[PDB]
Amino acid sequence: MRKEAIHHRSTDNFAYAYDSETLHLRLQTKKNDVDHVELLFGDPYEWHDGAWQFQTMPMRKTGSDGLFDYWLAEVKPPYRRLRYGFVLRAGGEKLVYTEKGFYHEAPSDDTAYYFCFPFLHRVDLFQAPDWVKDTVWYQIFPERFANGNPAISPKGARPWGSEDPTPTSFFGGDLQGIIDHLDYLADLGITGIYLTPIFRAPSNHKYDTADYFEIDPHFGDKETLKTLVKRCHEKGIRVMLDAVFNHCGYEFAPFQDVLKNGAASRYKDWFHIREFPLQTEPRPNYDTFAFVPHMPKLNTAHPEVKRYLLDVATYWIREFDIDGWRLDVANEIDHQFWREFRQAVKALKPDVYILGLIWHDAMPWLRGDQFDAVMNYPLADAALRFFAKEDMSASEFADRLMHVLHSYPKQVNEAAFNLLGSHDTPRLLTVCGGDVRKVKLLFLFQLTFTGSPCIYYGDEIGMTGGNDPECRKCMVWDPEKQNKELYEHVKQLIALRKQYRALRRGDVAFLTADDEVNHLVYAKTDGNETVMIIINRSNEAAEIPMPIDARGKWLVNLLTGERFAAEAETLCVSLPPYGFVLYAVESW
Amino acid sequence: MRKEAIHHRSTDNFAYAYDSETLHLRLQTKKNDVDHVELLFGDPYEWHDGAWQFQTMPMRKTGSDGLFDYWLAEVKPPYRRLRYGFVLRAGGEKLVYTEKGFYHEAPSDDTAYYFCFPFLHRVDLFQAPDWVKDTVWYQIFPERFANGNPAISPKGARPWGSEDPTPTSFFGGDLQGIIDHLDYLADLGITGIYLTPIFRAPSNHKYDTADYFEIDPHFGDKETLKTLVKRCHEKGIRVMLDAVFNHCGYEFAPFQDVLKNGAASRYKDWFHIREFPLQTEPRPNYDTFAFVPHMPKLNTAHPEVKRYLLDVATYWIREFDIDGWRLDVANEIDHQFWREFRQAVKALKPDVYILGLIWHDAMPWLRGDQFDAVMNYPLADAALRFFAKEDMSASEFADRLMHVLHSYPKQVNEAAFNLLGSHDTPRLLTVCGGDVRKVKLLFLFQLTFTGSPCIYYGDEIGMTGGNDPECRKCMVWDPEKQNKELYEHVKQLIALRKQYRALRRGDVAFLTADDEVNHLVYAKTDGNETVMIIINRSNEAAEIPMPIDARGKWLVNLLTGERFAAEAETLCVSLPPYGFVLYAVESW
Ligand SMILES: OC[C@H]1O[C@@H]2O[C@H]3[C@H](O)[C@@H](O)[C@@H](O[C@H]4[C@H](O)[C@@H](O)[C@@H](O[C@H]5[C@H](O)[C@@H](O)[C@@H](O[C@H]6[C@H](O)[C@@H](O)[C@@H](O[C@H]7[C@H](O)[C@@H](O)[C@@H](O[C@H]8[C@H](O)[C@@H](O)[C@@H](O[C@H]1[C@H](O)[C@H]2O)O[C@@H]8CO)O[C@@H]7CO)O[C@@H]6CO)O[C@@H]5CO)O[C@@H]4CO)O[C@@H]3CO
Ligand SMILES: OC[C@H]1O[C@@H]2O[C@H]3[C@H](O)[C@@H](O)[C@@H](O[C@H]4[C@H](O)[C@@H](O)[C@@H](O[C@H]5[C@H](O)[C@@H](O)[C@@H](O[C@H]6[C@H](O)[C@@H](O)[C@@H](O[C@H]7[C@H](O)[C@@H](O)[C@@H](O[C@H]8[C@H](O)[C@@H](O)[C@@H](O[C@H]1[C@H](O)[C@H]2O)O[C@@H]8CO)O[C@@H]7CO)O[C@@H]6CO)O[C@@H]5CO)O[C@@H]4CO)O[C@@H]3CO
Repeated sequence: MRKEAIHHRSTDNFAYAYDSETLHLRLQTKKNDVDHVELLFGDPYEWHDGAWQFQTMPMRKTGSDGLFDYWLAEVKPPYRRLRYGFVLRAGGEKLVYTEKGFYHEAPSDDTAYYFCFPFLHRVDLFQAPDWVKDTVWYQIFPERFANGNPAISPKGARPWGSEDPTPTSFFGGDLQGIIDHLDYLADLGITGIYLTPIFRAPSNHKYDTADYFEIDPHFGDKETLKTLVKRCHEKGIRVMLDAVFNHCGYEFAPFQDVLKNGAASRYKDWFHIREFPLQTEPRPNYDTFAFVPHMPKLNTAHPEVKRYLLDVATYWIREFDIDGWRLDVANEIDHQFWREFRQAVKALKPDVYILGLIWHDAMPWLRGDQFDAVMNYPLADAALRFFAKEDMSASEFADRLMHVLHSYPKQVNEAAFNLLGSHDTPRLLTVCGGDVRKVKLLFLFQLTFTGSPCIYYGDEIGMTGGNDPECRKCMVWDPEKQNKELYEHVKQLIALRKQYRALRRGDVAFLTADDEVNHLVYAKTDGNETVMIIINRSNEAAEIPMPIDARGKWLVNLLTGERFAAEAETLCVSLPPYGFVLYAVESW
Repeated sequence: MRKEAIHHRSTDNFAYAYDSETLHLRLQTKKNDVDHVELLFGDPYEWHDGAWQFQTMPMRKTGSDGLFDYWLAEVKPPYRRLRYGFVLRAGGEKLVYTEKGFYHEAPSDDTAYYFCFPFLHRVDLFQAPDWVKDTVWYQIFPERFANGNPAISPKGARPWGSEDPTPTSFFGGDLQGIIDHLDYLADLGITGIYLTPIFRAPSNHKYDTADYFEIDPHFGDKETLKTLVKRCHEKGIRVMLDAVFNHCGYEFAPFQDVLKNGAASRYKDWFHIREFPLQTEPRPNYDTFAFVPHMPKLNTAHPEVKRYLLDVATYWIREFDIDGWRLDVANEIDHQFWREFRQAVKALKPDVYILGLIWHDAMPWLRGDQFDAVMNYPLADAALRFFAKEDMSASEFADRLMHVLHSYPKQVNEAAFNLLGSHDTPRLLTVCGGDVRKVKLLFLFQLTFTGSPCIYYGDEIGMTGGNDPECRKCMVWDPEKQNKELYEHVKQLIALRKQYRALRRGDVAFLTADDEVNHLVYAKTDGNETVMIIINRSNEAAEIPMPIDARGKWLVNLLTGERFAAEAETLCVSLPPYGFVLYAVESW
């Protein structure tokens, strides 16, 4: 029984509080290295006969990547506090893993041997807005969406052409447009929209922001905005704006003032500047986004900058009653700042969803003191890799997913922002090579996977385009020109997720086979509710055997409707090329 | 090459900023499973040819416990950002470890694959006061040290037998006393006293706290303290106090109130009470320390308490200028409180040492937003295990030591509070079975290890006594009944640590052999200063071999002065049973 692979710490994804009463303890072991494993536990002060009184329940296997197996244990400390150790019987061997080491028998003279989860506090608890767990997001890069009132800038008219429209010049979008095609959304079934930056700024993309307190005229005015939110909410649609706090635009008052005066400027400390005769020759002598001079890094550490932002952050939550902030390049800001940020925001509107943009691992932020969630990129990479480019197998895929899933605490996932693409990556279609078939499978997986899914304005009606700035083509409002089949597909799937909690709140369970390198089958569960998903990611007709739960009564096809009685041990499911099917199991 | 054992995550002890411009990256791998390992790094936005421009430097093995070896990479990231990966070689096998997985060749099409340490913000940087690293702590339990002005309570005056007195009832210790024996301390060499709780409370010990704003009379008064404090500083001695916040006393005003009113009392929320007919029958129906009725837990979540306690914390820092708070049962309070706590305090007096009392793994609190350090109880467990009880071998010791050490970020250990005993643990001497020899070995080890050591009043003159309240015998001031040899021993060892930088803030390195069970040989290094310690943990004269570095010119005995030319491969050192020797290796 290899020990180099047995691991647990009482922190982050291994030990945490799920709710204000239940603790979650995850243990890591090698793949099939250990048969069973029990959670040995008890309240830290429950002593008797000079020996620590303790009881022991058993942990279940909740999945495994390509190396480890993961064990979960759900427990409620009688007296809000607990000490704990692990007991793993693998074959004839029997170990007891403790913070102090491995012992052939459970020490009982002292608690010191065991890991400890002090007090389960409700305040330290991690709780993200319960609603995002049920919404379906739709991102709409304002500029290229719909032209309502022509309070637009002077240049190019809708659809430059069939291919390649878009260099780095405007088409004239605007908030009004969104308000107008607001019926479209409500029909597609979405419940939340996320607008990319919209504050007074020089580009078609509002990231090189100029004034955070003013909405870009080319988009609208306070009136226009509060109306968009009114209509939205009115229909049950939430709104999340884009918070660009890591850096500011070149036209930002204070930064401009820094050149007007140099070392003199009353705003030097608002940025990070080394050399003062600001020269951008080889490259900026001050910290800028990547190396983009026209985008200097703010100084979230400075006292003022902090209050400038903090006010902004709250300004819109109070002035327009928005529903959340997409924090841009969030990972490049001091956690302290985010701590104050969350406090300011959450003190005004608890329900404000605080989504951050972090590409890599985000444990450091999702401790419950900073972000509500983060863009689940590691997931996207996988989905595309599997369905689009067909690089990894179904198991490799299943593995990569199990792995990420287990690197955060349970609830951290339930609020994750799962997207497949955005305004920075190649349109979902083109990445599939125009094989809509694939695109539908991507939507399926994503719309039938717990988290908080988001759709990029063009993808549902089959919009094609390469990388930036191609993914940003003007939304197609020509009935004839948009793929209604893809649209109906997403529509029904969205409404499907809408009435099958399992699909949006349950846990995944891959019944993977290291043999069916192209057959992927997983099931979502929530109490009684169980939905089975089968996918033949093959270019040939396949026959995939599906495990029918013994306890099943009925078996319904969420697509076809046909509802037949389950009966055999298994159900060989026949599917066409790149085909799929959703089955809802029963109980009686 | 076992992958189940390799591990790293960008966070905690694995990836942290050491200082303003330095990052430490640790890699975990199986013991001896890997020959070499190179840190593959580079800036996130550094590009050319569409290929990410990254470079490589090699990591050094910083030691290993029982199951893993450990690697450290000290990198100075320019522009402060970094995306990085590891490259571990072996018997021809060459693997590339990235957050995204294992590859036989470092990917270069996109940084997404690599681990990431975003920005190296200064404000999030962990910085515990600096002096604590350069001090040795003497801890005194007020009620049993020295008796000055007898404003003492009415009870037994001084001892009876050599170990008889002490049941759970007074003797007359008081602050004046501490003052009247400074010379003793000043002479011993200690430079910081940490004294048990001294606030109005009806108990020989003062955790039963009844008023956090008044010095229990029996010890003295406001004026007395200002003196102790005024004088200590004068002598170069710092003062730390015991903050008892996890719970209050039974005679605590606010709790008293709640006793006669219950559902009424303005203070109903100040604590934790389920059923309101407040009863201490089979056991409290309200949250209390362990199950100690007269010690109810506080609500550090409640707005008033928080303001109350935060003021207490600040009070004794303004009015008496103390240098450090000892936070008792700290692990049972919600981190948020410890964050506000740290701010209030540090804001008033940066040098305030905020030491928490956490037994188990204290990572969650050592992120830099809460405690400055914690009681190194894991290392105390090892020491005793090895020297006194003599269970584990020199290897098992050297391992546990490497394990606890590698589980925190370097600068966290530097400020760790290294104690060997308290008023809760049995006296070394008795734990050594009365073998003063072992004892001196403990002191030797303790005063040779990096951290901030703390001697327990009495242990220097070799007092005796087992568990509570044995370890609380009145202090022996009779020159006749106090081991002058031990005192004089600890004294020159302290004076040694004070003059050999390596001994106090350097790195440890065990050269112990696996077949060795009684010979402990280790070196403390810091720059060109190198101190070698040889310990014969055997009741029998021994000959231990000690390697000498090539460059070594001299080799000086620290407690003999004897100095001799290096010139040799090894130096067989002969020691008497339970012997020890400190060598300073001068080298041109
Ligand atoms: O304010 C409370 C307390 O806080 C501090 O104590 C901390 C200490 O600094 C840490 O080192 C640590 O201790 C852990 C301990 O070392 C472990 O061994 C384990 O302890 C278990 C015991 O081994 C086990 O035997 C049993 O304990 C039973 C006792 O044996 C039994 O006698 C009785 O307990 C009575 C005490 O013995 C008695 O002294 C008295 O306690 C009061 C103290 O005398 C007084 O100084 C003060 O305590 C401080 C302490 O000084 C700080 O250093 O308040 C005490 C409260 O009255 O009365 C007790 C009456 O019940 O019953 C116990 C079973 O309940 O069980 C323990 C289980 O914990 O784990 C320890 C936890 O880490 O942590 C402590 C804070 O917990
Ligand atoms: O003004 C600059 C920029 O502003 C806007 O950009 C913002 C963007 O819209 C936001 O979404 C966010 O960006 C975050 C993004 O959401 C995350 O997904 C992520 O990005 C990672 C990349 O996805 C990943 O591929 C890798 O990227 C590396 C590339 O692979 C590598 O080829 C190279 O990049 C070069 C580009 O390929 C090249 O085209 C060129 O890029 C320029 C754009 O074409 C140009 O339009 C403009 O960008 C605007 C953008 O359009 C606005 O919407 O300037 C770009 C720079 O010249 O040059 C690149 C070399 O610099 O290098 C990258 C890595 O350096 O890793 C990344 C990081 O994980 O994180 C994004 C935040 O980092 O914020 C931006 C900025 O506000």
